[PDB]
Amino acid sequence: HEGVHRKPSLLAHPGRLVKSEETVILQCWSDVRFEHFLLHREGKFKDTLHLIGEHHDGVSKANFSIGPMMQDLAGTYRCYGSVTHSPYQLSAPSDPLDIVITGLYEKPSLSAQPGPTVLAGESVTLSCSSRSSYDMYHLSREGEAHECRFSAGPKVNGTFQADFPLGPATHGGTYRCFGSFRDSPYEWSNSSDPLLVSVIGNPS
Amino acid sequence: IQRTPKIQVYSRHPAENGKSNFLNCYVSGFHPSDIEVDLLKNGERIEKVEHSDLSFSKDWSFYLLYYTEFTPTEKDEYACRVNHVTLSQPKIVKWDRDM
Amino acid sequence: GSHSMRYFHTSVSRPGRGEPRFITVGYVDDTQFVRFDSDAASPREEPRAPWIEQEGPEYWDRNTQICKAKAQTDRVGLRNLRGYYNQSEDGSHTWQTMYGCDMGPDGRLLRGYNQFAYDGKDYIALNEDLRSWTAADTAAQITQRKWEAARVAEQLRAYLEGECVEWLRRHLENGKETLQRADPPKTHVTHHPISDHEATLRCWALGFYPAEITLTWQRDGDQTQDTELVETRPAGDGTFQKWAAVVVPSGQEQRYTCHVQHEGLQEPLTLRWKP
Amino acid sequence: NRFAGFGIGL
Ligand SMILES: *[C@@H]1O[C@H](CO)[C@@H](O)[C@H](O)[C@H]1NC(C)=O
Ligand SMILES: *[C@@H]1O[C@H](CO)[C@@H](O)[C@H](O)[C@H]1NC(C)=O
Repeated sequence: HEGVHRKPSLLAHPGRLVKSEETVILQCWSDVRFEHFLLHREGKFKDTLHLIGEHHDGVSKANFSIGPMMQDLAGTYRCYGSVTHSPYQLSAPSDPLDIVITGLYEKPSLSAQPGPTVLAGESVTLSCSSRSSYDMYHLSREGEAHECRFSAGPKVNGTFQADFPLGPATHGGTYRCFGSFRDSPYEWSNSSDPLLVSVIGNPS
Repeated sequence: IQRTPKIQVYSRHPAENGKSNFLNCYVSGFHPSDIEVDLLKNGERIEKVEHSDLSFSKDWSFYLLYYTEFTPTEKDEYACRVNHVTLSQPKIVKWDRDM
Repeated sequence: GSHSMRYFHTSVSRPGRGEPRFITVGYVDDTQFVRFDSDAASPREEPRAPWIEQEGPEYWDRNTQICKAKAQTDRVGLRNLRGYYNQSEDGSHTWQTMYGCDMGPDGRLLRGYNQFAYDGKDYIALNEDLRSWTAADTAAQITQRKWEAARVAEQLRAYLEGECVEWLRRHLENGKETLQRADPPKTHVTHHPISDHEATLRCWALGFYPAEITLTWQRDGDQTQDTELVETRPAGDGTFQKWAAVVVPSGQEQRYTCHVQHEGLQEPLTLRWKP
Repeated sequence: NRFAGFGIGL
């Protein structure tokens, strides 16, 4: 009859970028009366948590407190819902949500090319430099999120950097940069200094 | 890296027949740490044996002292049975007063 | 002379039996004063020397939470190493770690160290300068690149030249009677005939502290070979034992001399077997 | 006193 119930929703409050020792709340909600919620994290420290479902405004949610953030808690989380409990008739999995831990390593340098103040239409490439040998960098514009990931290289002056071509300069924004290592894609460094990119008109 | 244990069965004080003493079985220079050590009296296991806390040397090999109270005689034969992953058969080392 | 404080840790994974076993121990120059067992009823830093029992609950409560977090660090660490070396869960593995401080008569730090070992082989070690590392294999340089990226050696150096030597003199004064005392060895030679034409002389050394001692046999001038050097044994009361034996023929039972050196035996000793 | 230990792993 009901078969597999559809996916629940899964969010990270305040967000998926959790500093070390901080605590994040992983809410799991749906309009389906799920009397039981199962939170699962894949990877090297696989774990499953069970919280009961609280129902208000015909929505059923559960607030999974992740606890003081350590490296063993980073990873992609999925969520499941169930109405019965004799066995759990688990629903379809929620969308994966990658929870990362920040502040473990030295912050990198966020430079703008051709510069911080660019004129409209010009191509802009951001560079994530650091003397620490990060294998990859993560860049995000304020709010727009969608963190871009590029790899690095051991430059001559001892820095490891990545270039992020952004295309024609439109409205600019504020950008942040993180560093990480290959074997641990969810363990990020201290956030780089926020870089503001301003746009002006083309001279005529 | 695995290392065979070195076994030494000895007394804390010079053995005098009819005087209470401590029988020591000192295992050292072994890796990994999981070791089975028994103290034997005429072929029967001694249950009240205590051992030190696990520690290791500079080469990272572990050592352990197993001790129990005993009074040696002329005919009572004592021994130490050690079992380790590096050992095919469990090694048994009898007690000698001159060692 | 050159006294030292040393903390030893051993973390062994137990697949079919849940969490790893964590044994850690503390030493001040061959004497143990603290222990912490993961497999204890109420796991806590308990005293293992009579002179440390005077410490207030602040010492115990603070240092219990220390190795409590260290056991979790090793559980995470042992697990990571399995992926670094492409190993499965069904095997048991060991993660040894050891730090401390060497202090000389200049009243300050002489050598600091923080060494690590996986499965008995070296992994990564703090260098003598207290600022760089040394990795044993390509899998250990990874953590070096992370530990340099986290300025790990800076927190190391602050403790090594600082709280480590400070809590060393504090220990060497509150337990001066049992720590800054050298027990000279009791020495004698025994005779054990193995044949009608051969016999063995065994040089003994009993009840000495610390365990550092030299014991060699000499025949009319220094046979280190054909000498049965045995490893320094603990007596059980805080003293140590050692012996070396040499095989001689019948006759010429003399002119074989044994030599002992120690810190409680002030002038060097020479002795032979007297019937 | 023991070392507080670095929260970072290997
Ligand atoms: C949700 O989080 C709040 C704290 O913001 C907490 O009080 C509550 O127990 C959690 N769960 C539910 C079902 O509200
Ligand atoms: C990260 O930033 C915090 C806060 O500024 C600082 O306390 C910490 O030392 C930084 N860590 C590194 C590795 O730079």
